[PDB]
Amino acid sequence: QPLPPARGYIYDRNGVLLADNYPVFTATLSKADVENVDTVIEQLQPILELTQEDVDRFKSRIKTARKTERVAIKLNLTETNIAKFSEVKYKFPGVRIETQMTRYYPHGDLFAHVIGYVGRINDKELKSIDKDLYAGTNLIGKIGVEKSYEDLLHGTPGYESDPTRGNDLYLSLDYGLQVVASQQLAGRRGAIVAIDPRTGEILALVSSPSFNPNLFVTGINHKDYSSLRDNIDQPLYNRAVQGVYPPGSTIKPMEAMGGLHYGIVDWATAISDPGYFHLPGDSHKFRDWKKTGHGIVNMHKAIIMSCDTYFYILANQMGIDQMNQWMRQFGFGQKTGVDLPSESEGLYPNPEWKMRTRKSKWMKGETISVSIGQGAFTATPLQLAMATAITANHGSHVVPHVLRATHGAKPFTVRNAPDGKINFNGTDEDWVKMREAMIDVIQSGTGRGIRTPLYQIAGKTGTAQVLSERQLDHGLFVGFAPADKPEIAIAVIWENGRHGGSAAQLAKPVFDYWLLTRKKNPIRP
Ligand SMILES: [Zn+2]
Repeated sequence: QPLPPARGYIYDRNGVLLADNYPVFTATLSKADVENVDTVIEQLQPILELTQEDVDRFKSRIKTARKTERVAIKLNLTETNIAKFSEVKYKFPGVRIETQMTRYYPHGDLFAHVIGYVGRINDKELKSIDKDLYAGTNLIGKIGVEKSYEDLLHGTPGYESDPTRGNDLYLSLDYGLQVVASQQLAGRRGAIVAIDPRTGEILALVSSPSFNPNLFVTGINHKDYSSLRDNIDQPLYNRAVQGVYPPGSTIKPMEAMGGLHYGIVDWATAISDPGYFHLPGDSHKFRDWKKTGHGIVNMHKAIIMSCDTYFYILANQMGIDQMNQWMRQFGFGQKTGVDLPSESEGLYPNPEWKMRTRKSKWMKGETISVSIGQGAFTATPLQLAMATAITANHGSHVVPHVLRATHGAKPFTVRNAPDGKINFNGTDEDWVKMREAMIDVIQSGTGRGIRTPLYQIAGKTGTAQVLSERQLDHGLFVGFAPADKPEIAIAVIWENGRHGGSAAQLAKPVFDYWLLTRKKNPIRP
């Protein structure tokens, strides 16, 4: 007799419950209790309102299952199913109505894109799974924390002639911060990631719009799923983790540090800005966002005024191979290594990539596009937050992660700290100077209008090129606070938000919640 284990709960950093189990009524039948099992299901079909899906799944498991095995026929029965079965109960001996545990998401939409959903164990999963371990377990993780920590959450089964519960997860995410971040993207497409730069802990992760993951737990009706999948605003899509955007001017502060590293520029190195750059012999004029230019432009001026010319000149000297090596140290161009499924690589374009994908050689014009966060350069909001955290913490590499603690019997190693330091040929002062530049983006630069009187925000705005709404430019903001001892770095992508200054507006409340509110009046359920 197998006794399947209780799935472990998922909490927040403060112990706010985000996923539990509640009991429901489930129609089981045992192979020991039923001869001629194939006929019995055809009878129970109209009694329990079984669909062709619910049916096939039962026969799938009962073949690959033991005797004392309790194979579920329908899960979380409706009051009607209970009644209709109850009427003819003793015409099916051995077919029991049993108290089994379903999965619930108390704040479904809020953490859908982090926690995800469990669902019924399909046929593909059955052929990859230890049948003895998942004996009498009906639900398995499909996406989010529920998939990425399936084993840790599952538990170990027992018997009678004692089962081990799944481990509890405490996420690094904060209920209150997740609420405030979600509020800002209410009725808007985009994404907000907050990271603790000291650790790589994700404090908030919002893709907008969201969805109810409770719809998926005990099957989703093809009506409800097709509304979500065919919806134009794409709510099932994780813009924070899978979504990739041109980072635009957000990547300039890090590329400037690359300038200092390779010894190409220093803080004083200035350029004549005519509002364009030309490559030797090339006719194509690569235009500054402001076609009059910014005059005599040093590093500080290039950051506060987002000068494209400074970075066209810097990148041309640096070259794509040295831009790859350097920018990849901030997380760009490969998976950040987050403990969630389906993370996108992004793309930092390189010559080897060009020779595989376009079977063409690399042209020095393509370097210039990449220098201002355009060309084929695409980044996840995850990547942009990581890069910001690394800028904030003076080059300590952090791995974005949602798992803070796990309590239970299963042993587990939890990352809590940075995994390395970038060898940087400048000094610690070069990171402090770049912080002051980024404070001045907020004070007297491109991100004016999101200033606070209680703490300093370092930041950098950007825009990205894509139904008179959906074709508008995306607004991007990266930043961190309190600037001198960073606690939180944020990346905002407001899809069709037009200006990075707009995206910055969405970050101030997230920063404010974390640094002012949460100590006195924390948002609780
Ligand atoms: Zn300029």
